[PDB]
Order: sequence, then structure tokens, then C-alpha cells
Amino acid sequence: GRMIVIVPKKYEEDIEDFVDWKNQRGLRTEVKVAEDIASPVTANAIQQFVKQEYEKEGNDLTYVLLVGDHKDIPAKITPGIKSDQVYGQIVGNDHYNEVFIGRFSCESKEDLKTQIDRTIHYERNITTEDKWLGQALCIASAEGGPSADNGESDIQHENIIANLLTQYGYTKIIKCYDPGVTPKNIIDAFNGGISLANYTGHGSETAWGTSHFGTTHVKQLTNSNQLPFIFDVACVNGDFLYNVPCFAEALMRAQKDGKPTGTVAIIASTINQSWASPMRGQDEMNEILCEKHPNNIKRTFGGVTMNGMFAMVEKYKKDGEKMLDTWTVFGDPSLLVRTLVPTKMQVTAPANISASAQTFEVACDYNGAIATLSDDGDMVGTAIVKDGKAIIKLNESIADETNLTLTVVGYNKVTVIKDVKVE
Amino acid sequence: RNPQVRLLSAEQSMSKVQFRMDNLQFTGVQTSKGVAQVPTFTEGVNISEKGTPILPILSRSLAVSETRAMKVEVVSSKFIEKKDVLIAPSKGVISRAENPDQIPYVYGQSYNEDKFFPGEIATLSDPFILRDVRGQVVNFAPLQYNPVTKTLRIYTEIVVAVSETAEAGQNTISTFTGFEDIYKSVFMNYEA
Ligand SMILES: [Ba+2]
Ligand SMILES: [Ca+2]
Ligand SMILES: [Ca+2]
Ligand SMILES: [Ca+2]
Ligand SMILES: [Ca+2]
Ligand SMILES: [Cl-]
Repeated sequence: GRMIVIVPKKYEEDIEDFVDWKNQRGLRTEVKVAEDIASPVTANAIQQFVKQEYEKEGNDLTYVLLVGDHKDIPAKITPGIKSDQVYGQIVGNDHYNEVFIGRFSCESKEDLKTQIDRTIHYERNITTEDKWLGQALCIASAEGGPSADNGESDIQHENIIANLLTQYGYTKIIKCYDPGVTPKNIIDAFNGGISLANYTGHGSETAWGTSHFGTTHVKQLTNSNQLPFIFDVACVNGDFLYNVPCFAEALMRAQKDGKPTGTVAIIASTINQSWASPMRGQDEMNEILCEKHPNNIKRTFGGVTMNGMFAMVEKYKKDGEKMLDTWTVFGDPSLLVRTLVPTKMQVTAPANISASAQTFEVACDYNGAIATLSDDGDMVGTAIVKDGKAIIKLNESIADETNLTLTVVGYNKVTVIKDVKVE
Repeated sequence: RNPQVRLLSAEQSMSKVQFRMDNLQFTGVQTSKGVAQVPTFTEGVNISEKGTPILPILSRSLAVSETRAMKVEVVSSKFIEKKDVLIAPSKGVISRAENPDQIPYVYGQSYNEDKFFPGEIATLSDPFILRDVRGQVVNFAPLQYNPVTKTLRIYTEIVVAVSETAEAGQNTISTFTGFEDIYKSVFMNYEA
């Protein structure tokens, strides 16, 4: 597939390194200046642009990343709905998304820089030394009963998720169940190191009902580039239209001595959530995350969460649709999620490539890995590793080139980057 | 997931889906009319209107016709009767702004109506389009309850035939291969 980054003119130069990396790692990424769509930027204009981009040759548009807060790129507003997800609802009068939507909500250049830096570091720079991975945090309220999804209390619901994660390979589960959860309990879980967090309970625009951990406690986080992604079942935690930064925005924008803290990604609601339907969505998200043979789309934060929310519409109908529309992705929707401590890949590639070459062979011990040839952020060719090798087909001449960049990414693998000399 | 729910047949857009009751349980709850029962079963979901009996349903997605309106027909059904049963009334859609433990079970006017609720043992949800595939959800309602007679009908097996009609459908459509695995996981009749 491919991604379009919709960016305000003031942030156009700042997203350059991000776009380079996405193309370098095998995801075709283009930029659209928000003011070039319409000035001022309206929800309706974004819709007709995403729809017209989707209809372009190949029908391969899969991700849309929105850059900026609501004043920069607005959310679609309808009675009782604040939505970014509706931008991905292109084919059919239904709530089943064709395109995965994500947002880098920022009110400063620093807010954008830290969201770019944390995304690139997560995909490119995570090593076998990142031992905070494969550790999850389960948070639950002391409420829920027969009226909830699968007649489970929030604690019973989180305990089932905890068992599923442990079975998959998560080496540590931190359980913070009400009564008595304090903000310090959450601060310590983040600082100790976690790669996933699940929340089920009440919420406000700036805090969690269970723990009372909020936007004011985010400055106490010291998890420098040790960031979890969160499946958040709570009201208004993702209301990025609020007069002060919302819960999800504070965690995505968090910095400590120029290093990213908080979260790499979070799915949080812009409105009050229903009791049962988001529990179903949260379960399916964790089940898709814990799948053994999913596609490269179900390997992304947008793909995992959206496919999880599809079951919610299937089982809870109109109420599930209302939850899907408002359960907003904060972060890169194409983010290649990590669940465990990565293992190294054995990558064998020729040191040189012929100027008149049409293909490039790459040997890799991990089948399903994506091998990509790039030229300073411009994708030259990409191929999947099958039967121990990737045969990269060049989509342009490299006759005048001196060097090419080879990038190999793999699920829960250390990213391999090599230089290829052009002979 | 209910393991007894299986695809019997699949030809073009036509599908034969079998439902079988799995792990049916009843939870006793406090109500104004005394102890009432909250029914639960594997993959069972309560979408019952507030004040009407809690009668969980099972929903499954199917890849359907691209241009025509679909219909659902019960080709096979089997039920057992449970007499003098008090089924708990639905609390409806509860917001996470509320505490459900503090919300009481309140009986609506539907509890004075001498008929079986919801009425249909099989329905179709509104058709949708997921990228290049037109889909539709089939719903099994294996718990039918008459509040006046206090009789509960437990459908142990329901076989439905989902086929196209002579009518034009709602939300109709009209290389990339990335959504193939999504179609396989969403639709139980896609691989077939
Ligand atoms: Ba659950
Ligand atoms: Ca759609
Ligand atoms: Ca905001
Ligand atoms: Ca060049
Ligand atoms: Ca370079
Ligand atoms: Cl129809």
C-alpha cells in the first residue's frame, strides 16, 4: 500500500526526515500541504481530497497521517461525534474504513519533532538491548458485571487480556486494579518499562478514572524511548478538541531532556464511551496483536486497532459504529508495532550493484521480512522475503547513482541497514 | 468465539450458516419483580432495547452480492422450552460516565405484551462495503421469551440460508492485494 501525510504549510519542512524513513523502510509515502487542499482547511475538503487520492491509479491508498492539532487540521463534527476515522470511510455509506487514519497532534515544532523521532527510533533503532519490550500494563476499574461484554467486570476483562498476552510471550504483566490505584502506580509502571498498556474504566479529557493519572503527571515520566502503545477504553481521553491538551496528546507530546517519553501510539475516544462495545473492540485488538500469521497491514497500529473495531460493528451495530468513528488513533497509523524483545536477522546482500541492474537479490533468514532499496529517502524497489530470499525489482534506472541504501525490516526483528555501492 | 457456529455451504454470494447453542448460562440478578435471569452463551451479545428482555444474539459477517438485496431464510431450527422463567430486562446502552452496578433492572411496557420477543430468530444488518467487498451481517436470535406466559424458547440449532433477491440492494458498489487477509478474517465465507 501507500501513505499520504497531510501537513500544514508551517510544518512542511519538519516532516521531511519522517517521509524519508517511511519510503526507506518500504512504505510509499507522499506529502500533501493542507492549505493546497483548501484555505482555511475544512473537514469537508479533507474528505473529498482523501476520496480523490483513493480513486487514483492502482487503488493502493492505505494510510493517511494528519499533522497538527484540530485548529491546523479539523476533525469532522456531526451531532455527538468528533471524528478523524470517518476520513478513511470512502467506499460505501458505512463505517467500515478503507483507509487507516492517524494523527500527530502538535501545537509547536517540538511536539511534531518528538512524534517523528519516537516513530523512527521505534522502527529503525530498537535492538536486543531494549528489554522493556514484552512487558504489559493492565488497568481496570472495580465496576462491570452481567451487562458488560461477555458478562465480564473490567477486572475480569483485563485478566483475560493478561492471560492472552502471557500465552503469546509477554514476560511481565503489571496489574493496576481499583480500588486504590494511585498516579504513582502508573508513573512507576511506565518508568520501569512497558511496551503495551490496556485500560478499561472511566476517563476525563485529561485523566484516567482508575489511578487518577493524567496530563499533570506526564512530566514525571522518564521512559526515554521506552514507549508503549495503548488500547484505551475510557471516555473523552482522546478529545483533542478540548481547551487544554487531552490525555492522549500529553502522552504523545511528552519530552524529558529532548528525549521522547510517554507513548509511541494510543487509540482514545473523543466522546463518552459505551460500556460493552469498546470492551469487544479492545479484546479483538489484543487478539489481532497476538496473531501468528497476519498481513503487513495487521502488523501496523492502524491495522490492528481498525480490524479490532470491525468486530465491534459486527456485534454491537449502531453503538459500535459510534465508538469506531470516535476511537481516534494518536500517532503513526502505519507504525510497525513491537510486542517482544527483538531478535537479530541474518541478512546477506552483495556489497555492490550493477548500474544497468533491474533486480537485486537479498538473502534473509526471516520469511515475511520486507527488503527495500532506497536513494536518500526515495524508494527504488521493495520485496518480501519468501523461501529465504527477497528479489527486489528496480522501478527506476540507477545508472547515474553512486550508492543505494538497503533496509530490511521484520516483525519483532532488529532493522538491518546496509550501503550498496553502484558499480 | 462459538466453535459450534459453522459455514455449511457457500456458492457465489449464497451462504448456508449453522448456529448451535454453546455454554448457555443464567445469572441471577435482583429486580423489582424478584430474582430474574441474565442469559449468556459463547459469542452471545446483548443489544436488547432498554426495558425489553435480555435475549443475547450471535452475529457473523458474510461476503454478499455486489448489486442485489439479500434475504435470510431459516431452513432448519430446533428449540426446547423453559417454563416459569423470569428473564431480566435490558439496561440498554450504558455510558462509561455511569456506574452499571448502581443502575437497576427496570421492566418496560413490553413485559405486559403476550408475544415472543424479539420475534425473529434470524435477521440481517445493513449492508456495508469493505474496500472491494460488499458485506452483510447475519444475526441469530436463539432466545425467544414471552414475558406474560414466562416461557423461554432455547434454540439449540438454527440453520439459515443467506441469498440474493430480485431487488436492488442498499449501499452497492461500482492491482492491490493487501486487504485479502482482512476479508478472510472478517468474512467467514470469503475463502470458500
Ligand atoms: Ba473481555
Ligand atoms: Ca466502507
Ligand atoms: Ca488539542
Ligand atoms: Ca540520487
Ligand atoms: Ca543516503
Ligand atoms: Cl439491501
